[PDB]
Amino acid sequence: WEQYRDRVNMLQQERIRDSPLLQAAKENDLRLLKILLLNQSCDFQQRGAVGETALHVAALYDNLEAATLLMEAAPELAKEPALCEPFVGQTALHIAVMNQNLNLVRALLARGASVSARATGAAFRRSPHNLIYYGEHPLSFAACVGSEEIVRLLIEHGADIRAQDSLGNTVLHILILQPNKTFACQMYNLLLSYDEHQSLELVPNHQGLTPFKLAGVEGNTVMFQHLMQKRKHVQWTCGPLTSTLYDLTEIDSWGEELSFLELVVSSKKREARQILEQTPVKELVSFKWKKYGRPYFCVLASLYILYMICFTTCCIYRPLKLRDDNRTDPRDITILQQKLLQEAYVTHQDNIRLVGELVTVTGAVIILLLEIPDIFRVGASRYFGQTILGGPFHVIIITYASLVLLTMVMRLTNMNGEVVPLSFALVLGWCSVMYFARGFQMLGPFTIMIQKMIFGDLMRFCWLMAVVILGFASAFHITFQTEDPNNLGEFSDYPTALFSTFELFLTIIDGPANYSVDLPFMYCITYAAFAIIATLLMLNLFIAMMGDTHWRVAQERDELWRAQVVATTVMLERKMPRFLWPRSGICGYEYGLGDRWFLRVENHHD
Amino acid sequence: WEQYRDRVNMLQQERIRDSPLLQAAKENDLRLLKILLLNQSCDFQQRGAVGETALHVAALYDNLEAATLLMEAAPELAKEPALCEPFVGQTALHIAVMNQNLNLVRALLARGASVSARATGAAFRRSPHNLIYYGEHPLSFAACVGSEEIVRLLIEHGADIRAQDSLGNTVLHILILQPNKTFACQMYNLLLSYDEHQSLELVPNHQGLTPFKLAGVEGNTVMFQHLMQKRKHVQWTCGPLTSTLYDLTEIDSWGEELSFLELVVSSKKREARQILEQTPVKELVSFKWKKYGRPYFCVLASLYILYMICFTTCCIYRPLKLRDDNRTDPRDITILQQKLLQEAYVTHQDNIRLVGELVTVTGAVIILLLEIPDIFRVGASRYFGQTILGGPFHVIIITYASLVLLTMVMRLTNMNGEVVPLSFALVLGWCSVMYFARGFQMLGPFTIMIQKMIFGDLMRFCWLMAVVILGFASAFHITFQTEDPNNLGEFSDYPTALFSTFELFLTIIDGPANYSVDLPFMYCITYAAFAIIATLLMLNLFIAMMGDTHWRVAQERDELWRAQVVATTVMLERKMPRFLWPRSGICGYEYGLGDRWFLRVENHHD
Ligand SMILES: CCCCCCCC(=O)OC[C@H](COP(=O)(O)O[C@@H]1[C@H](O)[C@H](O)[C@@H](OP(=O)(O)O)[C@H](OP(=O)(O)O)[C@H]1O)OC(=O)CCCCCCC
Ligand SMILES: CCCCCCCC(=O)OC[C@H](COP(=O)(O)O[C@@H]1[C@H](O)[C@H](O)[C@@H](OP(=O)(O)O)[C@H](OP(=O)(O)O)[C@H]1O)OC(=O)CCCCCCC
Repeated sequence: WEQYRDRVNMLQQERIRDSPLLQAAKENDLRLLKILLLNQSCDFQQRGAVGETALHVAALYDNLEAATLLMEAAPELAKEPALCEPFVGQTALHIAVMNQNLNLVRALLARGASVSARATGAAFRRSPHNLIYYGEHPLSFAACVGSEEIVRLLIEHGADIRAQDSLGNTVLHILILQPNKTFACQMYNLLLSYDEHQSLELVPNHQGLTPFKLAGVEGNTVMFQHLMQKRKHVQWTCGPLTSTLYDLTEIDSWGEELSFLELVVSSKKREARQILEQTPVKELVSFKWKKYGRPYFCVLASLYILYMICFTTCCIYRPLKLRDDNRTDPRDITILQQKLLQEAYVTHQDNIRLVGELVTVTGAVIILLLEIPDIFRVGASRYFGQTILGGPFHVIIITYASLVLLTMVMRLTNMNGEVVPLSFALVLGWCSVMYFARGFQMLGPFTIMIQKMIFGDLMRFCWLMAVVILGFASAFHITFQTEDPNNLGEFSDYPTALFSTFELFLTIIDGPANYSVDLPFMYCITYAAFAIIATLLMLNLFIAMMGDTHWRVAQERDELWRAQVVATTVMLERKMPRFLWPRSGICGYEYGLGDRWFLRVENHHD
Repeated sequence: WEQYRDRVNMLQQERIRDSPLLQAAKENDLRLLKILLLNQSCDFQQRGAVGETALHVAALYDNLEAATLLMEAAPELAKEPALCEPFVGQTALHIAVMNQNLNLVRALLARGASVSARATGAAFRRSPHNLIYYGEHPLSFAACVGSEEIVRLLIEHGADIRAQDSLGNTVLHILILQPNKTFACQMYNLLLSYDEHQSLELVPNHQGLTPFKLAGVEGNTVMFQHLMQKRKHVQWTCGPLTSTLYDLTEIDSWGEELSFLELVVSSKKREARQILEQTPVKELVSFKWKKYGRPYFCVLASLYILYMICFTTCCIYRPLKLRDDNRTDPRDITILQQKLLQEAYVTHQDNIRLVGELVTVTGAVIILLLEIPDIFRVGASRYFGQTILGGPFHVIIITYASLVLLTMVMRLTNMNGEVVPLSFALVLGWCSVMYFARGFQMLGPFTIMIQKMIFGDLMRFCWLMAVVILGFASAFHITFQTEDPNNLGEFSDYPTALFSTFELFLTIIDGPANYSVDLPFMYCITYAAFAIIATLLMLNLFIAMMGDTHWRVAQERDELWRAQVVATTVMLERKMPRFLWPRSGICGYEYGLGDRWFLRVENHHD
């Protein structure tokens, strides 16, 4: 983090500056660095603050000839790495490779500079603190700085390609993680050119990711297209139109528990959505969704709608009886109460409601059995945090099933107050039907807009709206504390004044007006101020920024709908039985092609 | 001002045109101006309307050879400036320098033309009347016209760099104040090149502003970057990423009472906000806000929210007793009144309200002690006029504390009518919580939008809305003056007709409708006209221009939020004790660097 790196950098510059050997290595004096090196008592193993030698200083400031004098004074400076924590394995070869001083790389490799050196300090890790991630080996350093000849020269002296770091990343992984993609595709070609073969391309990191899977996850569409140039075979071309066969082994991921498409659609990187726009992935999901995914999602949508209708019908016809106790209160409004369990089921219609309630609790147990192990199979925050996988819809469906089982416990144990979980369950259950809106293009991104207004716009403006409601509700309550509550009951106590001011903010109830009595004038002053600031200004401000939130989602409508039908497709292929979801693509074994599955794409060009 | 300048210009052209010597100097006649100059009785000291000589006329119309004949006729014309008020010190050298006639500059400097001449007329001051501001000395004139060789020639003949004018501005100040910056940066380089040294760069004007501070205040981002090229030192570069150390002495402004960042953020010039986008300022405020400013602002926000909760709770539980006098009026609605001070505190809950009220008045005194001297330390209009410093929020918090102290005066002196300052104090206090919305990016510019709709849109449309309310309220009142007020009480008297028409404009109450009686038909005609013009047309017009006001603020959202967290950071560093705010940046004294503080920035490039 920042102050530790700053302390390390000024200490390193101080130990360069005070030491005359390191200063002469820094500023490249040929008047100096010959009198000092002719002393046999002079310490050529003098280290800086981070344990770096004078050769590290000469490689850092691009002093080639000073590094040659430091090398001929003592040849062991190439073997020595730095020692302190942010640079705990860095050699002078790493600095010469990053600086791309190629004659210095030849001068170091003429000496005994190790090519298998691991620069495993904290300044070389993949972190948000570090501005780059190049790896720990000099070969990955030379691949990431983009110099071809240093890569070939490291190949000429050792430096095997298959080197895995602390993250398990091969040089192909780190080259995929670089921001410049077209500048690194040529390096990916030349690094694959020295492959002698478990292949180099198929070895994973510590996250289990293949370079194909890492190119899919990180949004590297250029590298994905480059990797699918070598996985495709043009069957024929004829005039404008050509038929080509894409290998579907790395994309479909049949035997894998965590598939490639599931890895891409549930990735934190946003640009992985443009991975879904690339061709064999696009026709693969189009075949999976049109052939199987849309009818299965439609019959699940209709079955859930019928289950909601059964739940709603057993909610309307719930057992209620006239209350035995008397009212004796003009404010009291309840004329009937809940029925006891011993008298709830005495008739035929109550038995019809019983089989409806049994269907309801069976469906809630089915929901819990379907959605509880998929919380545990992935990250618990990752399951609910995803806007594409239906995470908010997942937590709504989970708490709906929990409220239905709580209602069953309340019914079996004769607990009064069954209105509460039944009302929450009705609202959350019928709002759960919007999960199936993602199966259609016409109302798919509408729920994405609704989600981006719930947690996008409402969570920020709710604080300003809340403090306006608190101030005007407090003023409205204390200006009516001295008045008769029969003539104007909107602000009689503090919770009903809070609720009335919330409804007057949203303009869903009328302004309180009794023209048969004369109200306080401070009601008129504070309500004119409230109607100016809250109903007129802040409400339409919230409406306008909801509008441009809707505009921002509507610009990316097709990509977001494509991503959520991908998440729906991989969810349905993962959850449903294997006989209902046959393996996608051309089988290939009967055509002489060996145990590989393919997708044929015919496209029209010039 | 305009007519005086016009009268001066036509008088000057008249005195040129009537005088044959000045006419021959104007239109460059070599047939003339040899017969006239051979007369020994001819007055070569003949002056125009502004006291300008014939050499001023020859320098004004770029007549070089006419100026040579005027100089060899009488060499003292270079020593004479003009005399009347808009040009009370202007010489012919100033006109020759502005015209960039360099041979005329050599011809004047061959004679005894003073280079320390001050053209201190009203046409050379920094005013909105004058279209340019070049200064009073010819060296600043040559710097601001951008001619390099005239600057070098003036250096060859006197003309010291460190010349301060009536505004105290050095040539560096005036060169910063020029609108075209990149062509003036090389002139700044040349003017710093003849510095022999209190330095030239550190001398202030009469406002106390350094050229660094003036470049920050005026929004000169190009000159700010040029001034920070000489205040930075690259520690190292390595491949794509470099670490460089910025001097933080001129930016942090430790011992100064009016700091650099406070000068930039409270400046009237708008482009100074882009000064906040430049690099060491940006990481300095990012370090100050993330390390210290955001937690201190968050604990102050939570403490103010708890103080509002205590004030609101002692507002709800205020002492009220049943009224002794009888009602005897069907319109009368008050059933209880304020309690006397002798009986207000008799119970334990009244003592809890007493310690809450003591906390409330202590907080109001604390607010007044914190915000009254900062009105006086700056401009009184400047404190409240700033949208970034929280000036409207400052006057709301000031009047909230004033209303709380007025409420304490009413409580101690048993004054009836305590609803009024308590209701205003509740509204203004809970609206003061939006001051702390600027500490978060997600709801920071929302209050800027609210302010730009209060004083931007509402103050212009309130007049049109007001005259519509007056006309329709007057018509609604006089069409119901003849009717029974029991059947329709919305327009019974003129203030309630005004309030009803305001609420019907905002559509927060229903249209008045009694279907048990037959209303006047002019109520239906005027309400149809009102519903067309006011509820439908002008209200949605106000909503639409509120929407594009919101759009205009949302385009500059990050810059406005950055400016207001800068104002928050400099407010918190100025107000809070020094032990809670340590000095920002690297100390530097332990690294051998002499008594200067630095900020290290590491950045990634090609
Ligand atoms: C009762 C239901 C509970 C639901 C539980 C689940 C609630 C939940 O998980 O929502 C998280 C929500 C959005 O989730 P998510 O991480 O997927 O959204 C990302 C990010 O939040 C951006 O704001 C999005 O907009 P933009 O492109 O940058 O403009 C962008 O969407 P997209 O570009 O990829 O489409 C995404 O990068 O994040 C919040 O906004 C903070 C509010 C916290 C949520 C409030 C938690 C109470
Ligand atoms: C009760 C609370 C009292 C509050 C007391 C304090 C009230 C108060 O001081 O507001 C002043 C207000 C805005 O102040 P301020 O000078 O900072 O705003 C500038 C200017 O007014 C422009 O209109 C702004 O918009 P734009 O960019 O050109 O489009 C621009 O904002 P920004 O670009 O910098 O962001 C600024 O250059 O000026 C008025 O609009 C006239 C209404 C007079 C105010 C009405 C006075 C009653």
